[PDB]
Amino acid sequence: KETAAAKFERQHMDSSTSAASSSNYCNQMMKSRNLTKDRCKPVNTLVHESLADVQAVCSQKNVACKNGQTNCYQSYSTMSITDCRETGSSKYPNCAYKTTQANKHIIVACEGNPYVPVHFDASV
Repeated sequence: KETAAAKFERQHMDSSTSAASSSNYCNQMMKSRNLTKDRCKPVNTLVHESLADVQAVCSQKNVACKNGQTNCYQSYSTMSITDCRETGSSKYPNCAYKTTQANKHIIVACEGNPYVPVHFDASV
């Protein structure tokens, strides 16, 4: 079984680029990060900053999570991110995603020792 921290890395980390290259970035990334294996993950955000920078958020602004839990943190600075969301023409096994690049604050849920990101809650 994949650890929560490892799952967060696979789903939400892409430090290899400064920002979404093209409109096909999401189709490519959602497939390579295995998020279209048995079904198309409807929504997924990828962060284009170093793993260290994202992990550091767990020691930044403590804020409420959408679900009410209090283990969420909002990055002090904005970060390059890409939101990947299924389009209307998307239908397994032919997943299709819209790529939306943005520079905003990220909010992640943290847990464990080390205290690292285990969920991507939202971006602001």
